[PDB]
Formats: sequence, C-alpha cells, structure tokens
Amino acid sequence: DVAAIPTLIAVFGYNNPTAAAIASTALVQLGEVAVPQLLTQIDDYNYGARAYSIRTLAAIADPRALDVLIDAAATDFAPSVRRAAAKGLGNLHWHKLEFPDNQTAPKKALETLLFISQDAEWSIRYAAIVGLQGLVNIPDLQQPIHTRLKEMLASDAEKAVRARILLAQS
Amino acid sequence: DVAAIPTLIAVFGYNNPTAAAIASTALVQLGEVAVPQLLTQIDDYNYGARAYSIRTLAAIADPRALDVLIDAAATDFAPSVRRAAAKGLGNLHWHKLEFPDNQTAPKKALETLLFISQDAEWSIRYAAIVGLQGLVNIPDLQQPIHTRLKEMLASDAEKAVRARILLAQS
Amino acid sequence: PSVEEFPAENGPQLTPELAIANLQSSDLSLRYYAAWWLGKYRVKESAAVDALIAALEDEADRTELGGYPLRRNAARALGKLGNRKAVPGLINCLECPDFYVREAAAQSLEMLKDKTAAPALIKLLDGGVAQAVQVTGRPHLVQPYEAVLEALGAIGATDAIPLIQPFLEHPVSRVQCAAARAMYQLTQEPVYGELLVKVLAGNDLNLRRVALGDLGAIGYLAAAEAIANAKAENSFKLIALKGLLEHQMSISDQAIRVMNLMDSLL
Amino acid sequence: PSVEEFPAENGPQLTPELAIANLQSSDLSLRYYAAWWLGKYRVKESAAVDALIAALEDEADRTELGGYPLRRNAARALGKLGNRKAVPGLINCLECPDFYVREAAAQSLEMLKDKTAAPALIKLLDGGVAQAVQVTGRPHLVQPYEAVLEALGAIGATDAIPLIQPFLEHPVSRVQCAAARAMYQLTQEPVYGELLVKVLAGNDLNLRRVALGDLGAIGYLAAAEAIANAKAENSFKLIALKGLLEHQMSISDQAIRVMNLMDSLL
Repeated sequence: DVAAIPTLIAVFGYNNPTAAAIASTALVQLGEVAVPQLLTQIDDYNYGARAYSIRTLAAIADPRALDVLIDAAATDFAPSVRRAAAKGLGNLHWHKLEFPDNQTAPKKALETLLFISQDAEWSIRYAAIVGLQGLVNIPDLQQPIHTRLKEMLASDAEKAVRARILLAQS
Repeated sequence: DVAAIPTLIAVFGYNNPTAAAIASTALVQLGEVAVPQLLTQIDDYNYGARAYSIRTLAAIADPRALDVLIDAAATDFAPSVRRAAAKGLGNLHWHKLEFPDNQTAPKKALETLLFISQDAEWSIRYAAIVGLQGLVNIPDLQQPIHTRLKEMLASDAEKAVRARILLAQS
Repeated sequence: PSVEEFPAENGPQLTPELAIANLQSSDLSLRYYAAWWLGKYRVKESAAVDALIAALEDEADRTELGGYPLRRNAARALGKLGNRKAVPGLINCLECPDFYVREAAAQSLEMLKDKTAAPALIKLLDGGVAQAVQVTGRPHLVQPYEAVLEALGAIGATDAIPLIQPFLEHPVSRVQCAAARAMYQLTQEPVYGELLVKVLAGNDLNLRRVALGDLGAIGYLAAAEAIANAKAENSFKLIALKGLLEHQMSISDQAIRVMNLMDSLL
Repeated sequence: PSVEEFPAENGPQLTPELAIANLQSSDLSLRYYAAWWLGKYRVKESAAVDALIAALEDEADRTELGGYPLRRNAARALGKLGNRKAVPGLINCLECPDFYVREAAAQSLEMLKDKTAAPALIKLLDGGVAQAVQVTGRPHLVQPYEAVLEALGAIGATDAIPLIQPFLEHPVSRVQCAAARAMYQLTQEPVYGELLVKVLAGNDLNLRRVALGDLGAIGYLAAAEAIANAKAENSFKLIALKGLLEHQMSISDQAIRVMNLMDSLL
C-alpha cells in the first residue's frame, strides 16, 4: 500500500536492522511510486536511517535518484551511507530518463565514482569499484573505467581492493 | 533487578527515546551497582546510544565515571554525548572517592570543563558553564571558575551563552 | 584496520586556499566537493565568497533536466558564510531554470536576512496556492514554496502577507508550516505560533524538527514546555530554546525559565 | 544556527606540527587532546612518534587511583601509527601501575605485531585463570587479559599456548573470546574458530562485534556466510570479510565467494 510509504521510511529511524530491512524490502517492492517520498524524506540527522534510504533507492534503481546518490557518495561522512550510494550509482536504470539525460546521467555517476575511488578508507574504494563495474553496460564509459582500474591495481595499498579490481577486470 | 543491567544498556541501541529513557531511569534507580557495567558496555559505534550511557552515568553521579566522562567531553565528536558529559562532570559525588582522589577528581573535571568552554559550538560552551556551576560546592576551584566566566561573558559571540553565564554568576 | 563512526577523512584533505583554488579545477567533482567544503567549514574569507559568487554562473557542470550541480552547492554554501555581498547573485538564482538552484538560493536568502530579495521572492509566489502544484514525475512542487515563504518571513517583507496567508491552506504540510512561520514573523499573532506548536504534537518526526527550528526562529515564548517535551532530538530542542532565550534578552524570570529547560536537555 | 550530526570541529583546530608542540603545553587537557588527535589522524611522521614515546613517561597529568591520562592516550595513539620504534616504551608500560596504561599498551602491541613483547605479555598472565579476578569496586579485572591474550596471538607467541588455553574457561565472556582467537592464531585448529562463530550467534551485540574483528584477524574462511548473516553493522562484517579475503590471497573461487558476500553488504 502506497499510503504506508512515509511510515515505512520512518521505520529506518528505529535502529533495528531486522525491522528496517523489512520496511526497505517493502519499499523496493512498491518500486517507482515510492521514489519521490524516499528522495524527500531522507533523515539528515541519523546516518543509520539514511543508509537505509540510500540502499532502498539504490535497489529500486530509478535514475531520478542520481543527484541524491551523488551527494551521499561524495559529501556524506557516514561510510555505510557512502558505500550504499557508490554501489547504487553504477546500477540505476538510465534508459528511464528522457533523452539525452539517459546518456548524461551515467556519465555523471562515473565522474563521482572516479572521484570517490581516491578516498583513503579501503571500504569506500571497494564500493567505488563495484559501482564502476556496474557501468560496463555503457560503451562510452569503458575507457576511463579500464584506465582507472589499472591505475588502482598499480597503486593500491590494500590487497582486498586489488582483488576486487581483478574480479572487476574479468 | 541486577541481572537485567546489560539488557537495559542494550536498549539504548534501539533508537526509541521513550524506551531508552525508561531503561535509563531504571539504571539510575539501581544506582552504584550498575556503574561498572555502564562504564564497560559503552556503544562506541552508536552516538545515540552512547549519549544515554553518558547521561545515565552522569545522573547516577558515581565519581568512578570521571575518566569516561572526560573522554566523552573532550574527544567525542557527537554533541549530544559531549553535552551530557559536560553537565555530568560538575556533579559527581566526589566524596565517595578515597582521599585524596576526592580533591584531585573535581580538579580534573574542572580542567576539562575549562578546556571545552573554548569549543566553537555554542551548545558545548553552554553545557560547559552548567558543569562549571556544579563545581561551586568546592572552595579551591572557585577562582578559576569566576575568572573563566568573566572572560567568557566578555568574549562570547552568543547571547544565549552570556545569559547562562549571568545565571551562573548568580 | 578499524571501524569509525566519524572518519578522519570524507574526501581530499583541503585548506581554504586549496578549496578556493579547486573551484576552478578541470575536475568537476572536485569543484563540487570544494564548494560543499567551504560551506561546511564556514570559510568566510572574502576570496571564498567571491569565488562562490562566480560559481553561481557555472556552465561546466550539468546534470539531469538541465540541472546545475555546482550552482546548487555554491548557492547553499553562500548562505552559511553570512556575507551579503552574495545577495544579488543569489537573487539572480531565483530565476534559474533549475528548481534546486532556486531552492538553494531561497534557503540562503532566508539565512542572510536581506530585504533586497523580497521582490524576487514575491514573484515566485505568482499564481498563489492554486498554481502551487506538483508536475508529474517531479519530486518537488513547481517552486520551492517552503524556502520562499520562510525567506519572506525572515526578511520582514510585510507587504507579502496577503500572498502568504493563503498558503496556510496549501495541501502540503511543510508548506503550511512555513506559511505559519512566516505569518507569525510578519504579524506577531499567537495563533500562528500555536499552529507550530501543534505540528510538534504530530505524528511526523521531520515535521517536528522543522517546527522546532521555526519556533526558535520566531522566539515564541509560550511554546517553551511544549519544545522541551517534544518527541525530537535534544539538539533541535536546544536550538529552539535558544531562539526563545534570545528573544527574552541581565536576567528576567522568563529567561531563567527557558535556561532551566535547556539545562535539563543536556 | 543549525544541527550537525558530524560537526566541522570537536576541539582546537590542529595540524601535525601544532599537535606535536601541544604535547609539551602547560595545559594538560591540550596535551591529552593532542595525543588523541595524533592517533585519530594517524600522523605517522617520525617526530609525532618520538613525542608520543616521550609522553609514555609523563608525570604532569595524574587522575584517580594514581592514573596517568596522557600515558594512556599516548600509548593508544602509538599503536595506530605502525612504528615499531615504540615497542620498547610500550613494553615498559606493561608494568605501569595504572591498569588503563597496561591495557592501552597491550592493545597497541597487538596492533604492532612485534614479537619482542612476548615475555612481558606472558608475565601478565602470572597465576593463570585462578588469579584472573576482579578487585572489589574496580570495573576491570586485575590485568587486561583480553588485550594481552589477543596480543600474544597476534605476535605469534606459540610458547604461550599452555598459558593461554586455560583462559578458554575464564568466567568472563570477553576473555574466553580472546583466548579462542589467540588459540586459533597459534594452533590453526578449527575448533577455536568455531567458538568465535558461535559468539556471532549470541545474544550480545558487543560480543558479536568483537567476534567479527577476531574472525577477520585470523582469516577463518568457513565463517564467511555466518559473518555475512550476523546481527551486526556492515562495517564490522566488511572488516571480517576483508580479513578472510586477504588470507585467500589472481583469483580463486574462495576469494570470489568472499567478494560476492562483501558486494552484498554495500
């Protein structure tokens, strides 16, 4: 039910992962119709809740969530929030946007993912690779991704991140 | 009941202020006996919960909580945590400590409160004044408090903080 | 290898000078980040202000539906810096085609409190409530009514009252709250403060937070115990009480009453 | 006037040079803060390391029960900097009368992984489990057994096994978990890894977090799906998986299996 959307979102504020994960699943099943309220009822004062909003938007994958996800990935301080957004950025359904935003949007996602792939925290860089791999379905974007991935395989301190790069290169 | 202490503390992790406030009241009524578990079951990964631990320790006012409260006031990033600790620092039952820690302890609280009274956030400075006022029952500490309070009444950008200084000076 | 709730870094390590330079980087993400950073760290140096003003005319960075990401972040940053040199550029942003620029500008004009924005804010209320609709598929109304109404209250635009008053019956709850705030600021009638008090009692947390901020901004004394008992975080309670305290300013019994409530939320 | 979950400031605005200088300030609070800051920001410059080493012999700052606040914070900071020059001074801190210095030193020696600490760590297990009691009114055991056992595992002190093994029956759950970790590290027997898995299934959140970190540290592959399904925050899950991944290191199907689980916790 569509009337329940705000309540479902409000559940993320009660820090019970079991309950939140149920509310999120519910939102995702509702899909596109919940996206507007998910975008405008983000809890900016509870990172635990915010991470669920972002995760839910990422799973729905409506490309109208691009700018929220970019903000979250680029300027949020909470790692759980940023990682959720990084994954999401590579997997939105770009063709749902009116031409030519269906081309521009994935390119903006890429720019952000390239930017956060320099972060000092390994888990942000890991999530950034996962986002980048998601952009393989888009021909114009493959050169900078390949390129970035090679530079990271060369420079990365972390064996975990190098490994994930290798998995992405396949 | 003493067996329930860990459960009560765990309630602070479910971000329901009503439920948390009940668990905290319960802990406070139990008093000294809960202090050891409160000190060693602090949630370092959830500031919402942590603030309740600190508030509960501050309300119990057992001076064995001094070092936790100093840490929280001085190095925590969460304002709700810091403010709770600042208030608490001026109100612990110092005489419960074996001599001469009953003299040393309030003096360490004062040093911390003087230090955080310089913070840039107005609400930290406000809480610091409240802590400082709590140390009026201790004769050796009055000079530096007076002194600090005059310097703050002179320099403070915030009318709220100046007002609270005035209330403390009375 | 360890977990931190509040990390040492969220991004390139910047200084004011470096953030300011990065506004003109070929890396658009870095410009975007730097503009956020300058607002977050409240870098009020004049050269930060001038650089952000220039970024209000950015053309390099575009997004979905012709959005202007750097203009949005620059606009938001300028409001936190307290420098009214920004007002004319922010005023111009009120006619930007990107909704989110208009919104950011109106929020910053509300923070700067400069009455020279009134005519441009008034124009965004053209058509009144009847025209204050939502276009299909957009997650926003046609104009940022919430911020515009709040801004008109904050700048003391009393001529706008008859344009504002109808928004108390707007279908969107956030818009009605903003109209209540503005109406109180511009008329000082308690009935409008009371509507904010009633939002505090409501089922909606985000709305409670907004009502707290509004009650603080207007300094409505009678709401003190309702603020202190509201279901919201102490941080918002303290900001609301602080605004009440500032309106009641040595020491009246009303100020003391408010301080005593503030003391209990620590 | 506004609310921030993660504030711009928590204290004086410092640089490495200034933090290092502040270690010798007449303001003891400022020394304390600066030592925390140097660890938090992982300022690995050699002069930061040397200054913190010197602060291991601080006498200016004392607290309750003859505690040494700056020694505690210096000790904790040194472990985050990865510089084994600190090892001898940290070793000395293992005989400090202040429990919390001993604890901090043992935790940092566990992080530095230097086997030269083994004899001093071994001495803190004198008397074994029977002597591993709690003194009345102290919120801690007589020695920081948890950190000591973890440290002995991390440094590969196999001679300590027979001293460690009895702690699997210590009455305190955290001590048993540490002994399970150490036993696994030093013997590689799955039965000890399984005890950590079982803690994951337990009713105690903090304990689940500790078990996650331990499973990561030892790289116990069989725990992967239990880690991914545990009732704890993703951050801890990812750190545990990362340690598993690092033990399984191009690309085996076991590494892929772990990466696929990590992918799902974003």
